Amino acid sequence: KPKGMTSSQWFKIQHMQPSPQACNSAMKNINKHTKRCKDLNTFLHEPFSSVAATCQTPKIACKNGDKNCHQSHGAVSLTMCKLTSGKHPNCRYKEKRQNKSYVVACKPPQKKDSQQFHLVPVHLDRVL
Ligand SMILES: Nc1ncnc2c1ncn2[C@@H]1O[C@H](COP(=O)(O)O)[C@@H](O)[C@H]1O
Repeated sequence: KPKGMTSSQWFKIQHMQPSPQACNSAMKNINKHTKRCKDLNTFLHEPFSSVAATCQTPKIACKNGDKNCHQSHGAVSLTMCKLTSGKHPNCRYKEKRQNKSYVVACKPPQKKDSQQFHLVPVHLDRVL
């Protein structure tokens, strides 16, 4: 993740998009912090409080075996942004808008986090 960023702010910047936006504009806020074009990225069309609430679901196993994953109560509007062409930072994307559930790994916020929910998302483990 970018150096100096809190885990949940990187999560916010990569997966929080309540107001849907075109992939090719939105992906620039991600790739300005990366060295190569991100190949696949999912934007969740929900505010941060409702993903924070997902962290209050029962603990489930993440893909990597951790036990801090949480599934959403239901499906939400979301956009997948798959890379198709370009050399970084001129990344070009094709979009796919679906309605699906998701799974997030959560932990307590850090001291610098502006929204102190008792558990915040820090990675998107799945799109079911
Ligand atoms: N099950 C999945 N299906 C599709 N994309 C996924 C899945 N799990 C993770 N990703 C992608 O991996 C990234 C996870 O971000 P992070 O949790 O910050 O490492 C997201 O940008 C998603 O696009």
